[PDB]
Amino acid sequence: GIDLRWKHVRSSHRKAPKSDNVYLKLLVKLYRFLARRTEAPFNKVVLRRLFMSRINRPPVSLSRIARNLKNGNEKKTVVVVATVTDDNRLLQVPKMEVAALRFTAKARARIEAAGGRTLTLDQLALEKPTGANTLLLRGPKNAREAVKHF
Amino acid sequence: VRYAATEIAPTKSARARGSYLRVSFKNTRETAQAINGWKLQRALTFLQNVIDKKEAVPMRRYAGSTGRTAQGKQWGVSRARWPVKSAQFLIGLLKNAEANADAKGLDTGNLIIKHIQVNQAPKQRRRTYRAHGRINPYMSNPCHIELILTEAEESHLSSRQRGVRIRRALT
Amino acid sequence: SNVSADLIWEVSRNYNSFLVKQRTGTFSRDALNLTNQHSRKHAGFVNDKALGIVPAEKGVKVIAKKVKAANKPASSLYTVTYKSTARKAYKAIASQAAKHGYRADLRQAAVARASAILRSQRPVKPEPPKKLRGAAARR
Amino acid sequence: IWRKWHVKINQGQKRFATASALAASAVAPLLMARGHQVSTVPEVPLVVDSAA
Amino acid sequence: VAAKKHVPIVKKRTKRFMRHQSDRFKCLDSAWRKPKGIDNRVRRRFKGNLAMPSIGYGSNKKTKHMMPSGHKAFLVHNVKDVELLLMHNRTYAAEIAHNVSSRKRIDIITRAKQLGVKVTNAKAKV
Amino acid sequence: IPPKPRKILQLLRLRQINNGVFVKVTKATAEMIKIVEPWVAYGYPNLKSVRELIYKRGYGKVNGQRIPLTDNAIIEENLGKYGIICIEDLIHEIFTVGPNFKQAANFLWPFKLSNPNGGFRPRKFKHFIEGGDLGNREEHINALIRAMN
RNA sequence: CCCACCCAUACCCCGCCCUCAGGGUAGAAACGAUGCCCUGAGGAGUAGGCGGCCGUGGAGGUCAGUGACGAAGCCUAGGGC
RNA sequence: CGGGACCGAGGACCGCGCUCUGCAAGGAUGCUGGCGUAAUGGUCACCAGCGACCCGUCUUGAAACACGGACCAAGGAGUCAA
RNA sequence: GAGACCGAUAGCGCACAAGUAGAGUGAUCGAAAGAUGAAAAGCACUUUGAAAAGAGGGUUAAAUAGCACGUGAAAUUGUUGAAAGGGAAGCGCUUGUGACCAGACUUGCGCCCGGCGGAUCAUCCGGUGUUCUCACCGGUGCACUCCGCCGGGCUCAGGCCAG
Repeated sequence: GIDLRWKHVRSSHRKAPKSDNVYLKLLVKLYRFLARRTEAPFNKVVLRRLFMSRINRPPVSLSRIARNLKNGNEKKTVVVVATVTDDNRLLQVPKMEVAALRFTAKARARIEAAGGRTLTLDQLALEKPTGANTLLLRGPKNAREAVKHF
Repeated sequence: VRYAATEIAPTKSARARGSYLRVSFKNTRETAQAINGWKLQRALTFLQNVIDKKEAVPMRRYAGSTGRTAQGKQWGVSRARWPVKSAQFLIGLLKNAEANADAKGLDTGNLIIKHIQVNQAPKQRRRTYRAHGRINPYMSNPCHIELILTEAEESHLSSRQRGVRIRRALT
Repeated sequence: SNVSADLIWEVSRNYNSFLVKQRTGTFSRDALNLTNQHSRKHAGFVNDKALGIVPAEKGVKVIAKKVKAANKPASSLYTVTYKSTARKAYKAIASQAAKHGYRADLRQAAVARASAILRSQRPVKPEPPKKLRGAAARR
Repeated sequence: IWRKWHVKINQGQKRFATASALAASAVAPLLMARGHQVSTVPEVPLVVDSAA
Repeated sequence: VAAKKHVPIVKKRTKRFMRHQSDRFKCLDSAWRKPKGIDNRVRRRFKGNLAMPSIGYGSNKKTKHMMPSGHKAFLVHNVKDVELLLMHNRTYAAEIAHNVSSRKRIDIITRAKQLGVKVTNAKAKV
Repeated sequence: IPPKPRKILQLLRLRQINNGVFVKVTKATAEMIKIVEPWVAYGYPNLKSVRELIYKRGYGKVNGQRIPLTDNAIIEENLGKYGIICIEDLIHEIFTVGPNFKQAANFLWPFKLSNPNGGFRPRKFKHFIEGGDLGNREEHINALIRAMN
């Protein structure tokens, strides 16, 4: 016998999505290839967040994007691996280039009306395969009723 | 109807049977086992002797707490009895089979009991009254009987083995 | 667009009507499936370029997908019957499988399937009689 | 009898599923994978003239 | 035809795993059941008792589901079913299903002879 | 086993019976070994014991894995920054206790020895000076290593 | 006190199973990528927790499925996984 | 330098090497004989050597006590709603 | 009029002369129990028995369906065959004996000769289709070229146990 005071630890992170979305499966295959064949940490972060569940992908609004676009970030490509929502409190949308998992209809319309560009994550992989000149944004994770009641 | 001994052809044999016969299955089993494999005339004479209490049927399986007699010494036992009713039923069946053989044209004097078998019939359900207002079964255990009478009647060796055999045949 | 060979494979990889699943393996009834095995490489109905071989009365009949007629099933198959020497059939099949970059990964399987069909079209030899063995079977 | 026999589905999800099925009906490999005999069909989706 | 060359087929255990006390009770089938009693000697693995099945008895991955000839069985119901084994005559053998009639069995056997596919139960219904 | 000897054996990487390790003799290690004396036999190995242990049962720890020392490229890939490029350099470092003894001895996976050919003394769990096998047996550890390797 | 010897599921070497971990695999001659290839370690278990599979009655789809040239059921010191 | 035992995983080449026309160097080949069938192998029944308490259930820390079980077939117990 | 309900120990207590038969002074309590076969063709006639029935012999597609009736499991029993047994049997590991069996194998592929039977040999021309350079079809082969078959010879690979 071998005395094992310590225990070998099985993985406590997602290795694959629980979702059955076929397009998400194709995106996961593409970003698995990118994370394997590139040095860019952006690709690994994007792959890991593609694995994530919905409460771990809180929505990001246009006002949050506009806040993070200030101070030299106006020309960077905004990357969100959640839903980009519209904020009607923001009356003037700045010109921006946003790549997201999905957009609401009003957010897409307001970005295109302000003159920015809307992309999917496979288009982001085509144009910035190393994540160059990107601004990676996450939504407020703790802004949930369950988290308030914890 | 299908008899249990299916290997016996019907052309040179005689058969008889009886069903739902209200006679003791255990006593009938002992009597049939006593006359199993015998000649027909010897079996008939023995069963008449059983009725007349001159020859006894040895009790072998269904024999618990029965009596003893001097007539079991012919069979090498001490427990033997005289099941008259079983003997009468078996005499009737054996005589029916003898008549069947005579109709078929077989020689009666050379016939042997090749197959004889007693099976349990469905039980007759009477009731008896016991103490304290209780009712118990008082059942009869009848039997089916069937009987059939018939007439009394160097390869792949090794090369060394082959060479040894050839040399031993030569010398 | 919304439709591709990868998308069709994701849709039909767990179940389709050509699937034959048993304990010892998963087979496919697809006419465009060389080796009749369930995989993305051999899923001919899934793939944009695909080959299938069926027996003819004499020789083989090879079907290939036309890429510009994927929405026209009546005119989507390029069909050639090879009823000649087996070497000529193998040469032509390898040519349409490898020379112009049309599924070069399938040329071994295609030549093997043509060889199997042409081999099956030979007369069968009479089997030796069954040898009875032992005691109960021999007597 | 007061078991839940019926299922309430969002109308948007119903319309999504109907649109997805309509898009899948235009893919000729999916017709063969669902078991339809469409080898002699001249074009998918098959449109016949309304005069007929 | 002869099977594809393979490593020798090793069975770690050929005896079945008999259920405890099924030899003594006729209402107990011999099919294996794990004893869940806290004081059970088979469950506690006292020596001289019945063995318990476990993953250590598992067969070699290269020879799993191989019959002694080296083929894997594939159940077939008709000629089109047996024609799926056209490319796999060195690895797969055909087992005709039990509810196939004698004429269809004759057709299946003839087609499998043409394809060079071994039939495991070719002598039946003849 | 009490928790303090259990912890000392864990820190010495003696997690299994007939596991063996090389230790540089300091006071800080000598007191530990003196505490775990009821479970260990230890001594002063010679060059033959060192080289035969490393040649026959030498396994390096590479990325957490136990890799046999069958080529000098493995030793150069894992210990080359300390000047150890071959198995003879590793043996020299272990035997002479060089400046990189910690790295060499920790690179060596704990040696998994067999039971001794010839067995132990009749009462195994007594001290060596009392006729048993436990404790410091000094240069007599080479006979045990020869029987066990 | 000394020499030799006996054997545990303990220790050493080798095979096989499973689990865990670490790597490789697309201008695809390309894959049940839910696959395959390489390397290492580990294996008792009540209460309790989790995962994967097997089986039964019924429903949708599918296999152009089986069947009076014999379906289902039942018996079987006959076999295969 | 002898004598013996057990094993042969892998499956084009690639590597580290050496005594370098080649090799014992990232895992067995070569030669030969008998047989080609119940001979090997398997299943069943029995003898033989060794091994081996009757199952739940309850109790406490555990045993013992106690309780259930003559046998077989069919039902037979964490479900539905808010 | 219907059902992702139940399928005769289920579903109403009741698929049947069921709120019946039966029980209780009474109020009330309250079962069990479906299926030969397509068609009775439900066994003429002979024979043995007092009879019940038995045996022949018909009827049927089948009586291995005989108003005990579709199928006919287990407990339990009879006969036959095999075996064991000096105060329990049963079970595990491993041989042995006896009995009974599943596979595997029967030859394949490739060269060199000889004999047949045919020209879907190579090239070129035209047409057509294609993945746009690859193929198919018709003409040309005039037999040192292709394709099958039959006789020999040779190499290699082939089943079981062994040295």
